[PDB]
Amino acid sequence: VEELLSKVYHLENEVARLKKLMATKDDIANMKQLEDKVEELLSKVYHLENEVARLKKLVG
Amino acid sequence: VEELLSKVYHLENEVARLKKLMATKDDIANMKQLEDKVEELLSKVYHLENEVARLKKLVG
Amino acid sequence: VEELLSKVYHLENEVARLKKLMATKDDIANMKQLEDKVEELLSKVYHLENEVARLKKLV
Repeated sequence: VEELLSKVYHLENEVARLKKLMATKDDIANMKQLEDKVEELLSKVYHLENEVARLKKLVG
Repeated sequence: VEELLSKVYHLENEVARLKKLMATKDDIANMKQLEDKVEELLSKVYHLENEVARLKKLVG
Repeated sequence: VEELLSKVYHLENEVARLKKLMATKDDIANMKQLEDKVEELLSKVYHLENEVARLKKLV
């Protein structure tokens, strides 16, 4: 019982500490939209590069 | 005591597991930094697309 | 013994709540990939801005 009382006090402290620093699902709720925007940027930059390359040849 | 011993044992395993699997507030800070970079990029790319369109018209 | 079982009961409830609300390392596993792509995008957009400025001047 002396052991079990100390262990519970340890767990209490451990739970409050990890609760303080744990990321929640709410915190990362935006992740899919962030990924989408990176994907959008990859495409738009690719197409911009192609257009700029064509323009660089036309201007000469 | 027989219950406590069993319950505390499982609780310790669960808490250890949570600590290992969890993402943290530091990861959230990093996500927010990335969001800020992406937002800047979206703005820059929009402006670039507008300039390129103007140049395409004027070169033609 | 009874008060310990009470505190353990509350703790089990707290842990179950945390387990359901937890975001995990596997969940954000794509974060480093996005970070790498974004660093490359920053570089590419820098170069695009430079080339567009040069073309604007020329035109």
